[PDB]
Amino acid sequence: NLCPFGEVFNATRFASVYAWNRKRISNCVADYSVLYNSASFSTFKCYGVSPTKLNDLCFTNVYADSFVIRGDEVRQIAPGQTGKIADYNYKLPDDFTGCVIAWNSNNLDSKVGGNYNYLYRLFRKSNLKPFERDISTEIYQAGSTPCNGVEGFNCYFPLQSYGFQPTNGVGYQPYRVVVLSFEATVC
Amino acid sequence: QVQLVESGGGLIQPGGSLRLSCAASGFTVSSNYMSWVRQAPGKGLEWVSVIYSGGSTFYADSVKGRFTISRDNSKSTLYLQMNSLRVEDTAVYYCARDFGDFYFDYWGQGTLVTVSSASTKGPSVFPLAPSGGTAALGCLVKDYFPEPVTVSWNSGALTSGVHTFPAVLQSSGLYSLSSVVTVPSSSLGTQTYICNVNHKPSNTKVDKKVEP
Amino acid sequence: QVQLVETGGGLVQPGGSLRLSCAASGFTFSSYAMGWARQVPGKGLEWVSYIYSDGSTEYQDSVKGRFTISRDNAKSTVYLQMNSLKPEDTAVYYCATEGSLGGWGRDFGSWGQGTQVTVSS
Amino acid sequence: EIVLTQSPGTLSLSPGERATLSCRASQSVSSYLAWYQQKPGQAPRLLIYGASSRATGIPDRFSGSGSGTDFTLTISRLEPEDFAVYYCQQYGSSPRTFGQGTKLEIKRTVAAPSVFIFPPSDEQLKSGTASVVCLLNNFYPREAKVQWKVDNALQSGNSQESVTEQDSKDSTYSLSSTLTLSKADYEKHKVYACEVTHQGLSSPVTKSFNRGE
Ligand SMILES: *[C@@H]1O[C@H](CO)[C@@H](O)[C@H](O)[C@H]1NC(C)=O
Repeated sequence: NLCPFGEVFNATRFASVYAWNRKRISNCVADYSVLYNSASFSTFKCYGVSPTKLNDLCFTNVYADSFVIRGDEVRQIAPGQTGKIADYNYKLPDDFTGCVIAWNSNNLDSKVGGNYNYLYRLFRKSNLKPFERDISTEIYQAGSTPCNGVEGFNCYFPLQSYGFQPTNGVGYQPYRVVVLSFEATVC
Repeated sequence: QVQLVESGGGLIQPGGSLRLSCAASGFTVSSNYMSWVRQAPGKGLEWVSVIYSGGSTFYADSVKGRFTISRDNSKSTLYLQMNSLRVEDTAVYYCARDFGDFYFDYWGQGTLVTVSSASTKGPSVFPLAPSGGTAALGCLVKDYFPEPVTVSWNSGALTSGVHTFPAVLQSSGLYSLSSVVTVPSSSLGTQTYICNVNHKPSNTKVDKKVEP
Repeated sequence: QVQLVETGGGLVQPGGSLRLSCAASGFTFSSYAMGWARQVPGKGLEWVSYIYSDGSTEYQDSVKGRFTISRDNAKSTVYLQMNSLKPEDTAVYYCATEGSLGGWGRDFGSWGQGTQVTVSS
Repeated sequence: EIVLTQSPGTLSLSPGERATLSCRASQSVSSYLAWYQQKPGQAPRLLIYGASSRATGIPDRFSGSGSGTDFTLTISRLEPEDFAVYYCQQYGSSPRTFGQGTKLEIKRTVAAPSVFIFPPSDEQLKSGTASVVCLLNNFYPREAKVQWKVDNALQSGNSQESVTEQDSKDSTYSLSSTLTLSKADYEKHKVYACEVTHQGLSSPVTKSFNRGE
């Protein structure tokens, strides 16, 4: 049985980083060399294994996490990194074994007035643990007085929205990301 | 309200260290982004360092490897540890509350950090003696360190038409300054003109009479 | 911090060649890999060539044989020799570097401003 | 490295008029642009964020416009406290960088400088050094050219200027140019002269003295 990668990569809607998506991959066979040759995949870098030897291996269980960041934040989706995305949205462990894949999606995910559907968490009192998903919408208490569900002075919405216009630089453009985590399910 | 009070600035030698701190009131230091932004004398603004709410720290490349930003929530304090300092680093350093590593909505008052190889020296005062309808006279306050000095005319009596120029930093590493005042010509033999120079860091006090 | 400047773009008539160069700054260029990509207006950004620190290269199949990626560590520079150009190849070409050092494979971490190449008629 | 180029460098206006300051970016920063006011001797104050959004407690007459690489700050009816230095700052790309500033300056009629020249004092000559001082008093606009001539040799690379801030009452400037040189070099030459070029002067004005008179 061939593996449902088309369901992941070619999906119609993509999640925002703070609420990233996570699909299981099990009991399947997959050809990774076809993927590795895609012109779309600006980033296709593995940790532990090498993309070349992916077809000759197999893994106990595989996860495909997927989300949308902006081009110059793709470098945070890697072990040992820091930044808003790596700290507060999606965190890889230092011992990560898997692959990070990213392609530019300027035509699907940008919009001339701005595409405000994609969000990321700006504020959090402490960093995310590896593979943690925080989806809290609670007003962020930046001062000693509580916020009582109303944003204001020292009381911020924890989620900000990307602008995503197609005319900005490549670092500002939306990139779709898929993270394959490898632990016999998928060979 | 929000208040931010810096301290720790002063004078310091190239190669030396210096710790700035910023007392913060009105918000949770540990819950916010906070930055240090410096301004050199007569120049624009430069971002130096940031610390995130989660504790990640980032540095401008000119200071990275030498500056370290940190904080202490119990004390409501931000700190900037400055090692291996250079003349370049001479600036007013502002502590600033940072809205999400984007812009600075609340600034402190600044603490001045001057990096010099010079040492304390009191100024020498020399007369700038008058020589159209009005005559100009003054005093030249030369070769002093550190800043500042204060100049009066007739112990505060004469203030009208007085210009005390900002100090200039010369190759020496010492500062120089002028105070001038314009008077009617007819008043030159009539009236006495004494300038009063005060340089507290050397306890220098000088009352110089200026005559044609 | 990291700064990458592309030049060399311009007008070519079909069949002609074009040498693109990208100057690097702000990192030990010796240790990082390098890449060249291109964006067609309205189409997704696509990678064309990659070069590792080991000199190992990758060429994407749509530019196979015709392009040649190379590097001079002495001058922190990467080059892209475009022979046998077609109107399919007109785009804004970008130069890129790894984001971080670990790992195996292509990594377009930091981007240049880009230079335009246009195949004429 | 996004570079912000603010123009003009100096902006000269009267109370009541409207002011248009521009900031241009070396690459598009979308709408990630902010504006600051800095009054003399004070800290910067956030005026506007997100190109157009007014900060809390900022009055009505400050407005932000533009996007991408072109931005404008507009001040509709200047009160006298609005005469300060203004900065733009981008946060679309790292590292964050500021503009170099636009100074908002009270405008007045052109006024020509009064020129005075001061020889070194005998007291200072015994010190082993000599300072010649040239004073340009109460003039406007600020731009002034002082040029030292020692025995008609146009002298260069050993003078320091310093200028006052604009006068609160008559909005003029004053400026001092100091020519410093050894007692020996001072004694080498005879005629010491100061030539001033200013917009209020039909022709450059020269004030001179002969060493030892
Ligand atoms: C995704 O869609 C494109 C275009 O329809 C197709 O050529 C490609 O093979 C698909 N890839 C996967 C992994 O489904």
